[PDB]
Amino acid sequence: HKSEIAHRFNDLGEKHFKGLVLVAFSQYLQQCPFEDHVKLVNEVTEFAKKCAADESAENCDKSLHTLFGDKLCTVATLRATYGELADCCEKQEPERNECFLTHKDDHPNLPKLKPEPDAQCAAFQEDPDKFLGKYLYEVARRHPYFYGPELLFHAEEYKADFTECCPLACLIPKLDALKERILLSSAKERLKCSSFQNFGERAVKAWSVARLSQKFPKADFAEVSKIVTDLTKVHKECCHGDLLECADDRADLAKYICEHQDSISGKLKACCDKPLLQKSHCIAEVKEDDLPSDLPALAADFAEDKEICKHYKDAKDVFLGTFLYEYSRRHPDYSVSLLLRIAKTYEATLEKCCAEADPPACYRTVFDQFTPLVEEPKSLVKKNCDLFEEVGEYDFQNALIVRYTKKAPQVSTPTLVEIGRTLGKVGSRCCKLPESERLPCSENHLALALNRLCVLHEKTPVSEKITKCCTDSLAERRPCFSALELDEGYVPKEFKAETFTFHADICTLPEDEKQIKKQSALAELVKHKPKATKEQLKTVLGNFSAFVAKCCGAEDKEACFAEEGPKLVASSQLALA
Ligand SMILES: [Zn+2]
Ligand SMILES: [Zn+2]
Ligand SMILES: [Zn+2]
Ligand SMILES: [Zn+2]
Ligand SMILES: [Zn+2]
Ligand SMILES: [Zn+2]
Ligand SMILES: [Zn+2]
Ligand SMILES: [Zn+2]
Ligand SMILES: [Zn+2]
Ligand SMILES: [Zn+2]
Ligand SMILES: [Zn+2]
Repeated sequence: HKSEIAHRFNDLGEKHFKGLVLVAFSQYLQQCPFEDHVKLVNEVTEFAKKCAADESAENCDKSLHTLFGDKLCTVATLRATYGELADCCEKQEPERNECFLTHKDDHPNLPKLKPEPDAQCAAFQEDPDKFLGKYLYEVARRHPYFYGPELLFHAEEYKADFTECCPLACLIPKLDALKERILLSSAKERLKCSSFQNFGERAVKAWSVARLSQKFPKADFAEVSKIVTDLTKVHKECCHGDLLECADDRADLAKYICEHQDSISGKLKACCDKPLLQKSHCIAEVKEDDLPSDLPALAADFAEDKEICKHYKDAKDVFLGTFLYEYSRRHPDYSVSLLLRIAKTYEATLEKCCAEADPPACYRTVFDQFTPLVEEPKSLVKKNCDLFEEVGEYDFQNALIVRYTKKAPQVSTPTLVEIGRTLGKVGSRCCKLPESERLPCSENHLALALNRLCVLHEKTPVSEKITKCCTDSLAERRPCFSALELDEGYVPKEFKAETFTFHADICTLPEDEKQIKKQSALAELVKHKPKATKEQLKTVLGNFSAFVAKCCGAEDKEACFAEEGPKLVASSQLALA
């Protein structure tokens, strides 16, 4: 390609090209106002058009990283607003880009995007482009690793919502639903980027082999391998800020899947007769195909063949990749990480056994090594769903907050509350599902919440136990966290009465925000009395809840808090001994 920018502009079209460039700049530079970005986008886009007209024109042959980085490095008030990035701007490519990537903020702490129906409907109708641009901008800076094409898809849902409703109780629940999809989608992609960063491309491929084999059990190993190879490149590119290349390659992949859908899956038909953005999205979210009737017996190949040790030495990556493909397509009832743990156990067995005198007798029972690995997460999910269904989301979240605060009492209270609340919503999502889909739902979603915690820990490390669980092994991460008990080396956080002291401000809050305040106090209760049982803590929190409900129902709210509060604060400590 004579001009890469021209090529991507021609492939993607202007609207998508501008959208993706806006996303990319909003993620690299998270604090800049919407005007600093829009101007940069418009200027970049004008240059692309010029280059599309004449690819020999000066600067058109430069790399995307060079052009985009140079643009970012012109931004007004760079050192004051983006101290670390200004340092990156002294470098050449690709060092500069790598510097930009190293400095993306996963916890930027900006205001919650609260919907104002009247104000936004008014801004939408006067200038939709600006309004929809703003949505891309607001979400991108909040979620710096958000999948670029996915955000454009979600912007179009945002548009349909405002197009439908504006001509305001229509609008609020539509945006609530969309926000949950943004949260989930953001968490899924961040896991992919986190996997590249912390474990590498092999780990992302193995994860993808397992997942895609589950989704497309009809497809042969060549087809799955093909799709995994291409999908891994798409994510590598999107995770490293190469959003034009990422979008273009995602579009080509969707086309290939759809051209070969009879070979791949019967569920793709609904997806494949749609527009480019919608198509790629439906495929990424597609449900698992029905099991084929001709799935092969695996014992003969992987347990009983006499030349297995030779296979493992001569064509290791293919023998193991094939096993993972075969075992995964057969087990849609397993979580992805379980499948990965199974694959690692299979590999370790063929190392151990082949170094013995008589290997066949050794590796013959290899499938029986999987049994305890399957039973552990099955029991965990049964136990957590039993609790959820008994006590409901709020108390379930509370139990998880206690559980995780005991494991990592050095973690910040907002982080512990966030993660406990997220973990508890997994119950609501997964426990009601058909019984065979609970395990994959529960563990896969758990992987997302644990990765969020790990990502926050990269920025703000407080705990060696957390470091170990986050960095030792991607497949073993959930069981590593599950095996943590009360950190015995923790010295209890000192008592501050005011931490547990409530005031009449709580009464005006929305329900979820009242809960967060009480849940924060719950975390703090555990930090000061780490040996207190979950049953002690539930009772103490019950008493706090009753006290809040009483004084919020009072004629004089603050006199109630001022009278009743200090007694409850002192007595509650005696209950936690
Ligand atoms: Zn090229
Ligand atoms: Zn597009
Ligand atoms: Zn500026
Ligand atoms: Zn968000
Ligand atoms: Zn989505
Ligand atoms: Zn993807
Ligand atoms: Zn790149
Ligand atoms: Zn053989
Ligand atoms: Zn799910
Ligand atoms: Zn207060
Ligand atoms: Zn409440």
